[PDB]
Amino acid sequence: ARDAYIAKPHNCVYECYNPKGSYCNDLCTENGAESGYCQILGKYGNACWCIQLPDNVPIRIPGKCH
Repeated sequence: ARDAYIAKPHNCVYECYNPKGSYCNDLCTENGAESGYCQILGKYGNACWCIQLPDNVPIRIPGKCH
């Protein structure tokens, strides 16, 4: 596993509104992630960051979203 932005339906980033909370963290673990946090230094703005995410879960890629 590794750390990165969690992908969503479809191929979209998970924008976090509560950076000072466990918003992204909880959502991250929801996909089998160990942890997560709101990332501000994102090329696409605020993206949900996940720590120790399994290669089984999709990540934010340079593609078009739904």
